[PDB]
Amino acid sequence: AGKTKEGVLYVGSKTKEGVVHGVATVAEKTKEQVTNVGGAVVTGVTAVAQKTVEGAGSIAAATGFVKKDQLGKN
Amino acid sequence: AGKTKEGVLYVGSKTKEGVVHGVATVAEKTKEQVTNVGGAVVTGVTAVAQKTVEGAGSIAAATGFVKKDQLGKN
Amino acid sequence: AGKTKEGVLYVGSKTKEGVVHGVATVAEKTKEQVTNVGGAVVTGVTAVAQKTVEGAGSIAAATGFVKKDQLGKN
Amino acid sequence: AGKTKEGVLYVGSKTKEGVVHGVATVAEKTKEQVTNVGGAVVTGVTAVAQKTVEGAGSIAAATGFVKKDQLGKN
Amino acid sequence: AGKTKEGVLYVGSKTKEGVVHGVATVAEKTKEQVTNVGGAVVTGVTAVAQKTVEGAGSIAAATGFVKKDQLGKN
Amino acid sequence: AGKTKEGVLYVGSKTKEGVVHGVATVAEKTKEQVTNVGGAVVTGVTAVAQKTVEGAGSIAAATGFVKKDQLGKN
Amino acid sequence: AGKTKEGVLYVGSKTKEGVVHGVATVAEKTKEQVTNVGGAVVTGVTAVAQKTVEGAGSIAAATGFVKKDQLGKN
Amino acid sequence: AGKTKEGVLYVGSKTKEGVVHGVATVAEKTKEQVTNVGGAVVTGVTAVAQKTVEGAGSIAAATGFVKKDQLGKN
Amino acid sequence: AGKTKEGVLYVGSKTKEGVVHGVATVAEKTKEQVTNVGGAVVTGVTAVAQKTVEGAGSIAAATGFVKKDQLGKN
Amino acid sequence: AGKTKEGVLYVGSKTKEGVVHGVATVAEKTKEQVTNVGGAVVTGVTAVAQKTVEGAGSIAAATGFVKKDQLGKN
Repeated sequence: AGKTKEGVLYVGSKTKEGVVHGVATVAEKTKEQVTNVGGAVVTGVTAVAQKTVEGAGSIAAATGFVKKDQLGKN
Repeated sequence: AGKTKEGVLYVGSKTKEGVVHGVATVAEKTKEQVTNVGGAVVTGVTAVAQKTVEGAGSIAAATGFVKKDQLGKN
Repeated sequence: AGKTKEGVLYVGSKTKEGVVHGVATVAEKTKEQVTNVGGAVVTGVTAVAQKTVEGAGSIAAATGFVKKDQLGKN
Repeated sequence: AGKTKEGVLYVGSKTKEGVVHGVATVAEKTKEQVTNVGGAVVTGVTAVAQKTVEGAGSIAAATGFVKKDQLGKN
Repeated sequence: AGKTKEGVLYVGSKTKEGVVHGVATVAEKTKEQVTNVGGAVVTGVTAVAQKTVEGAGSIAAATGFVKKDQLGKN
Repeated sequence: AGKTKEGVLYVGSKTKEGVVHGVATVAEKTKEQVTNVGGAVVTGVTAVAQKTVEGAGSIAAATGFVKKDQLGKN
Repeated sequence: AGKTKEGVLYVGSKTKEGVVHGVATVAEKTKEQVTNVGGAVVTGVTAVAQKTVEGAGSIAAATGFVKKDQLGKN
Repeated sequence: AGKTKEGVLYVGSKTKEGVVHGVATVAEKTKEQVTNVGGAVVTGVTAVAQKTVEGAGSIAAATGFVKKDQLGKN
Repeated sequence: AGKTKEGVLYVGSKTKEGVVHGVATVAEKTKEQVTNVGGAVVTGVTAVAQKTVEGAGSIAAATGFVKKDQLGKN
Repeated sequence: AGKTKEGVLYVGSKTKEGVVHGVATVAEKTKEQVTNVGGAVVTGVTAVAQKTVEGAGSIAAATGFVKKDQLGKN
């Protein structure tokens, strides 16, 4: 009854809607309702995962992130 | 009754809609309702996973991310 | 009753619609409803997975990502 | 009662529609409803998977991704 | 009661429509409803899978992806 | 009045005996004289030479050298 | 009046004997004279030479050297 | 009147014997004379040479040297 | 009247014997004379040479040297 | 009238014998004379040389040296 993780890199999100506008819900009229319920949003993220190494060992890594989305004249 | 992970790299998301506008739900009228329920959204993400190595070992990696989506005049 | 993963790289998402506008749901009228329910969306993502290696070992990798989608004058 | 994966690289998504506009659902009238339910969408993604190697070993890989979809004047 | 994979590379998606506009569903009138239910969409994705190798071993690979779909004046 | 080399791999040796036991040399008597004068002796040597390459490019090579000459009981 | 080298890998040695036991040399008697005059002796040596490369590029190489000459009972 | 080298890897030695037991040299009698005059002796030496590279680039190399010459019972 | 070197790796030695037991040299009798005059002796030496690189770049290398010559019972 | 070096790694030694037991040298009798005159002797030496790099850059290297020559019972 347990979990073991080593050098594991993962991204995610757990969420349960359950009822949500249910179970004896008249509702009738609803306007533009925008809610953020769970979800995994990651951008420009770097990570490094390594196991066990014996003897001489060296790790080298380089990353770069400049700008992403650009909106023109509207 | 457990899970073991080593040098594993994965991206995902778990979500349950369940009822959602159900179970005795009249609804009647609903406007543009936009909600984010679960989902995996990753962009410009780098990662490194390695196992066990014996003796001399070296790791080298390089990544670059500049701009992505561009919107013209609307 | 368990799972074992080593140097595994996968991307996905688990989601259950369940009822969703069901189970005693009149509905009647519904406007443009856009909701994000589960899904795997990954762009510009790099990863490296290796097993166990004995003796001298070296890993080299390079990736580049510049721009992607471009929208012209509308 | 378990699963074992080593150096496995796969992309996918699991989703269940279930009822969805069913089970005592009048519906009547429905507008342009667009929802994202499960699905695997990956673009510009690179990955490397290797097994166990004995003795001297070297891995070299290079990938490049510039632009993709372009929209002209509308 | 388990599955074993080694150096396996596959892309796919599992989804169940189930009822979907069924099971006591009047429907009556439905507008242009576009929903993404399951599916495998991968473009510009590269991967490498190798088994176990004894003695000296080297792996070299190179891929390139520039532009894809282009829309002219409409 | 010059030389140009690019990605050239060669092994050799330049030596001039000139006089050597000459030019007014009585000599008379000479014992087992063993001298090493110039010569190219290379064993277990590896090298890689490449020219100019445009676009994505990858190089992979592996060599091994274990034992060579063995002398039995004398 | 010059030399240009790029990514060139060569092994050699320059030596001039000139006179050596010459030019008014009686000598008379000479015992086992062993002298090392110039010469190229390289064993278990590895090297890598590459030119100019444009765009993504990766280099991978692996070499091993264990034992060489073995003398038995004399 | 000059020399230019770039990413060049070479091993050698320059030596001039000149007279050496010459030019009015009686000598008469000479015992086992052993002298080391110039020469290139390199064993278990590794080196890496690369030119100019544009864009993402990665270099990976691994070498090993254990034992070489072995003398048995004499 | 000059020399230019960039990322150049070489091993050697310059020596001039000149006269050496010459030029009005009776000598008469000489015992086992052993002198070290110039010469290049390098063992278990590693080096790395790289040129100019633009953009992301990574270098990885690993070397090992254990024991070499072994003398048995004499 | 000058020399320019950048990221250059070399090992050597300059020595001139000149006269040495010459120029009006009777000598007559000489015992086992052992003198060290110039020469390059390097063992277990590592070095790293790199040029100019623009943007993100990482360098990783690892070396090991244990024991070398072993003398048995004499």
